[PDB]
Amino acid sequence: RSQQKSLGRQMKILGNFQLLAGRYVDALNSFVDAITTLYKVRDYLWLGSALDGISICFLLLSYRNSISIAAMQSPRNSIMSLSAPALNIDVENINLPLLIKCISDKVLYYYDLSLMHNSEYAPQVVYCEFLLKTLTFMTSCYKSSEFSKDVLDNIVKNQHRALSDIPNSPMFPRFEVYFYSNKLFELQLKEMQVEAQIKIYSTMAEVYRLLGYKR
Amino acid sequence: PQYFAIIGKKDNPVYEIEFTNAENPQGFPQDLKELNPFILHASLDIVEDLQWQINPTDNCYLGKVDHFYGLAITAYISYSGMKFVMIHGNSANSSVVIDDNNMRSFYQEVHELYVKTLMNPFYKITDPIRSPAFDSRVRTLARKHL
Amino acid sequence: VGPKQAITSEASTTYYISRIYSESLLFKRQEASLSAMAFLFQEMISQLHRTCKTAGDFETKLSDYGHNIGIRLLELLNFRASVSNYITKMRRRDLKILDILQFIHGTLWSYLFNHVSDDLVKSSERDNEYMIVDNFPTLTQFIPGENVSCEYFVCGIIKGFLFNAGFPCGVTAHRMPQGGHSQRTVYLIQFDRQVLDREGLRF
Repeated sequence: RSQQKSLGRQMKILGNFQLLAGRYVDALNSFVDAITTLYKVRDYLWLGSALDGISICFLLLSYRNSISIAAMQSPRNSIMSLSAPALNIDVENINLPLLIKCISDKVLYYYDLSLMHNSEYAPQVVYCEFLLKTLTFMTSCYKSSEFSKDVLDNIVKNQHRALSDIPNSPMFPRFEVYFYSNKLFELQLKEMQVEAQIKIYSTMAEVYRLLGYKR
Repeated sequence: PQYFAIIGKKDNPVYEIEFTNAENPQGFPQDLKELNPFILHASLDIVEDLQWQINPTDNCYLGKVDHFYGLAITAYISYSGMKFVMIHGNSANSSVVIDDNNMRSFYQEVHELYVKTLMNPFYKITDPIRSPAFDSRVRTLARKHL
Repeated sequence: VGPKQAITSEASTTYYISRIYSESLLFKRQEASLSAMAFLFQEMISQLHRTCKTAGDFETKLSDYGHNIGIRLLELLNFRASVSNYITKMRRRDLKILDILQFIHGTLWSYLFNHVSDDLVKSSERDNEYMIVDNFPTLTQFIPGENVSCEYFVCGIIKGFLFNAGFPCGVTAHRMPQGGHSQRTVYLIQFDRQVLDREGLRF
């Protein structure tokens, strides 16, 4: 299990590092200091996609339960960012769809569909984080919460699919299961930190005011 | 620990009442104020965007509809304008029990008590009911179906 | 359960059957003469020409009676037609406009005047306007209807059949002798744009 832990920590750090260090703002593309990245105008997370693909493969082969949903977070962030915004119709997510076949939530071929599917997959994997009983991000090691990361997980979910139901029904509509699938705060939420509560209630209120559900 | 409401068209409660089982002998102490209009105000929101469509052949009765993080709510929509809401549940357990047909024989059964009071031509719309008899009737009509 | 007071009450562990006044509500039949109700309507219109200034305010001060009892006739006419009270079910509500103006056409006139108004014509040029014609209006047949201000009992009574139904609606009457049936009155009703646009979301 030591090989699984070593590969887990190295793959998570390498996935986040090559994610944030490829195409951070690439509309001027200062090509000097090309050590850590390609950093040209055509450098949009392609090595980050290959590294995240190998990272998700080695994470599924590691077999974690707590840190393993961060691999799905990395692949979902890859297929969101480098296969939506600065995509230029590349969308190289073949091993990402292979990991969707292997772990969870295959069989989708659209924008705002496979992202929702892999978000459900990562939510199910974080539900499968039953009891890690340790410290992984070591900002807090005795008074911390798996609540404090799971609220950030589903608010990433809520901000990244609640806008797709355009207030004006005709444009891009789906069924109003956003409130139905929004009632998921069964957890206690009694003041781990006040600004987490403020941003969670600001977004939870703002989506109801967006969808016209005032009360 | 049961809480009845009849809430009107311009958000006014034309009849709202609580009662308690004596096996609880009180009702929702310190929770009786968040389980009031705000939860019911959002219940008006969900029956507002649930009535006007055909599809989420019994258009009036709707059964259990939503759930805050302590209990769950039920509903009924009449074509008089009014939207009947009963709020039930012992506060210790998460009360699951929706009988769904015998308390369907409450909403169509309390409906006529609203009908005969609406047929009082001195009684207007958008004003509450201080009947001393129709509120004593409904708890005994809830003595049929607890 | 007063507005001033809270929703407070007592426990369920007794049985207070001290009740006074609740009865049946069924379709009774007693069928008074048209002369009696015609005299009732007659002295009502006499009071309204006494107390009111001009045309349009008198038209509103006639249609308010229809708005008083239109809600009342709506809910138990529906509770008798689409449904003591050993109740099977209550059937479907208003789906759209064209079932609820069929519901005036089906069982409002035959609740009131023992027949059916002869047409429920969807208009040619527009869709917010609709038009129902009664052929020989029953409760105003004696009044010489050259002023058409005397049939706004029934424009008031159908507006309060649709204001509960969620369709706010300008409802007018005109009278036009299109047939050998004389003095037939058209109730050209309108709507507002918004529940027409709530119909106009999907139709």
